[PDB]
Amino acid sequence: NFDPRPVETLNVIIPEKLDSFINKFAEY
Amino acid sequence: ESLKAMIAWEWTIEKAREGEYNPQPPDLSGVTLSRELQAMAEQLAENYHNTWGRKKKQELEAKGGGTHPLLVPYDTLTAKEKARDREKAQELLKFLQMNGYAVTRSSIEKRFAFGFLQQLLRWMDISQEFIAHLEAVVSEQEIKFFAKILLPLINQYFTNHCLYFLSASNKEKEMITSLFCKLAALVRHRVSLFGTDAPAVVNCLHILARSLDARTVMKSGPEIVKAGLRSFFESASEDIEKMVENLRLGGQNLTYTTVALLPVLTTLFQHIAQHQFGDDVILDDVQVSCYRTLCSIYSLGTTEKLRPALGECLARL
Amino acid sequence: RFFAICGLQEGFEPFAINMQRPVTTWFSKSLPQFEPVPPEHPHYEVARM
Amino acid sequence: RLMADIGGLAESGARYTEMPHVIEITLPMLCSYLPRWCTAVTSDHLNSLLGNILRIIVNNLGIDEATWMKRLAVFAQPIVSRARPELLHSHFIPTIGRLRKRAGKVVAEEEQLREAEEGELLVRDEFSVLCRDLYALYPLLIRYVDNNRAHWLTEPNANAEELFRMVG
Repeated sequence: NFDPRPVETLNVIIPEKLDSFINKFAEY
Repeated sequence: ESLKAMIAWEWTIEKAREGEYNPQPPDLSGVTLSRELQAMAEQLAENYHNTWGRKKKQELEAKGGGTHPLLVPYDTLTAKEKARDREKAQELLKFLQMNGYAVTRSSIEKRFAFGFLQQLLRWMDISQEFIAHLEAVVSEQEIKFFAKILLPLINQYFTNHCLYFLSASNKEKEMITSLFCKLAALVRHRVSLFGTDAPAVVNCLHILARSLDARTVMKSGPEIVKAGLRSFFESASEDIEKMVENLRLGGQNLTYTTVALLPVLTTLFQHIAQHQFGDDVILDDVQVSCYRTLCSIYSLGTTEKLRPALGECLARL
Repeated sequence: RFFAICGLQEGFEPFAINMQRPVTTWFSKSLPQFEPVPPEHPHYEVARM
Repeated sequence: RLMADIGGLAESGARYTEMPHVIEITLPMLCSYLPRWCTAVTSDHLNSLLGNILRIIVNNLGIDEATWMKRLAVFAQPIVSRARPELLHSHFIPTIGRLRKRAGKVVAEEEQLREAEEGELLVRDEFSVLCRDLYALYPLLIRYVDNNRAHWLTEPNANAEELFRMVG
């Protein structure tokens, strides 16, 4: 079974301090 | 989405340090892990499986039906199965550590410090109110529970845990004896209220008395429940001494304690004598009972068919 | 010291009775020496070609 | 002092509840208190208590119904671990000797038996009584034989051989 119960993740806007983290992790 | 879920989960992110064709990957295996970070890593890795199963729900709706072994809760997952899912979440915690981000939120207290023994003690605490209701209506559902499930449960658990739980727990020692006290106090001067349905209460009392972890801790402690043990011992001595008004004079509500209280006293005396616990066993809240029990045994040292039981009790004491 | 008490009456000849020379013992000497690989070694195997 | 009274009524028994009523409940008291003992109480009291309990048991040699025999022997089992080599051996020999004399007097009835039903019932009851006495006395002898056997082997003793002959 395991009916999915997703957590709300498309509503929060990421801050500017995390875009560098996103890009660096993608490059890594 | 992996970071957005963490942000939405009410967790603060603070910058603490500065982030330090053949590619040149920096070494990331030199960073250890903490117990608190393990929960964060597991919860973050749960997000990938959640967002995969959410789309797999629509996929199986399109298929029209089917069971897949991979669609299981993350708590079911084992390290062997986690070897293909923990990597994607572990590769970013080291990244966060070396980038400089900070996330803020003994292990005995977090773990089962109370344990099964204290869970059973809480069940007996609720059974205190249950027994109060049963006695009030005696003078419906929890009675069957007590007479069916928990009584054999403790009668077996104490048997299987007599050793290694008496010499290495400390908090549970101070409460197992107290549990024995409310167990002794649960049965009144008569046993008709319990009835013939549950004669195993006497055996369970035997087993609990034979497993008293705080043989010396209960006497060397600050004596919170030692008053309860003193009250139980004084009540037993008074009940024994009250038999001189029946056996030595001529019945009701007193013969029931010759088959349900005296054997428990013999078992307790044998438990005390077996381990030579007499070093510190008669201390604060105990001498006040021993000074009365010596006079009691002096009083009934001169008293039909109850002679063997009295002799066994005297030998044990 | 304790032969007559337990063992003598039931019948138990001591391991050395009719021997004019003491029993020679063998001990495990912990000096690593080289020996041929056993033909039935559990793990290693050597083949000649 | 405290145990001096016990030896007083060791003779003239033949009853488990008539004269020794409080004895049945007070014997385990000191039988458990004495092994627990400014300190270093002499073992002469222990040896005297063991002899007195053996004498009390053998006094009721031919009682019809007696259950205290199966309990006093169990209660006195720890008391014979620390026993004198000679004080108890002067009491064990006469008791087992009288037991063997009773066995010899009772085997003759079965030998002459070979009317039949009544004799069979009588010898069965007598054998049950003898078995009860045997199981009341032998446990106090097995423990006394477990120790004092190295002494009896390194230095042979006539009484030990005589006891072996009677047991055989």
